[PDB]
Amino acid sequence: IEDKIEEILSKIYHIENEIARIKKLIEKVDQNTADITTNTNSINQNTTDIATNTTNINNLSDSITTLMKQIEDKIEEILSKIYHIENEIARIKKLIK
Amino acid sequence: IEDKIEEILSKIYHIENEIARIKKLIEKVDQNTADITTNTNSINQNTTDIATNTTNINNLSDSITTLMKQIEDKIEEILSKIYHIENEIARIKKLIK
Amino acid sequence: IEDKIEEILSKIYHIENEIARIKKLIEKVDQNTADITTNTNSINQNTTDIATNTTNINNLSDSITTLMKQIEDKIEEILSKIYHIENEIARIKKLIK
Ligand SMILES: [Cl-]
Ligand SMILES: [Cl-]
Ligand SMILES: [Cl-]
Ligand SMILES: [Cl-]
Repeated sequence: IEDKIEEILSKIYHIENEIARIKKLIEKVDQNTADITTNTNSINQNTTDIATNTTNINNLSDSITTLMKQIEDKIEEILSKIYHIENEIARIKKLIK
Repeated sequence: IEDKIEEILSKIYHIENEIARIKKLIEKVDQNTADITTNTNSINQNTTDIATNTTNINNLSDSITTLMKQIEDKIEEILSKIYHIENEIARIKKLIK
Repeated sequence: IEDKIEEILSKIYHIENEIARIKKLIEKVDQNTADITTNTNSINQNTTDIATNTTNINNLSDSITTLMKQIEDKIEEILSKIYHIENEIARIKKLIK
């Protein structure tokens, strides 16, 4: 019995050491949670800025699109009237001679 | 007393089992921390590339802006001359006849 | 001995309260794991959308590049035609007089 007790006390001391080492994790789980929140903030930040960038790419693209469609057709008109002027000038120079 | 001991031994066996299961978190908390760091690497990277993309949507926009302003102008003055040449060909043809 | 036992029982009750307190962390470790996976999902999404935005900025840029090169070309030739038309309108007007 005195030996039962000695043994029993030993088992107990070994255990309270083990619980010593498990209380380290209270400190650690805590900082992890703090970080998951920080990482989460950062993600949301990034999700908005992709949204702002997305919005601008699709705008910049659409406005270029339509504007140049319209330049190409000044230049279209313009090249026609230039031909047709050069016709004229050929025929005026004929008539003088 | 002998009953006091038996009880005590039971409480102890139940405990060392409890502690077996809690030992399992030493792994989990360690995996999780490694991951918060990996997730944090990834974020910072995305953060940079949103920066590079932002920078371009701002540069691309500015260079388009100024180029087309200049072009629409060169077309404006080109179209002016042309109309005015069309005037001078009308009036020349009117003098020949 | 009876005092050894009383002590031993005390150490035990204190301990099981420890283990009460420490089973607190299980729900906290596994709400954190849930979250690391969520944050990890969200990263992967952001990563792709930066990819889609990147792809387009490079596209928008490349298409503008080449188009203006080609317009600036047509205008390079159109402006020649125009000089050379003003030449002949000068010379036509000098022949009429
Ligand atoms: Cl972006
Ligand atoms: Cl954790
Ligand atoms: Cl995270
Ligand atoms: Cl991200």
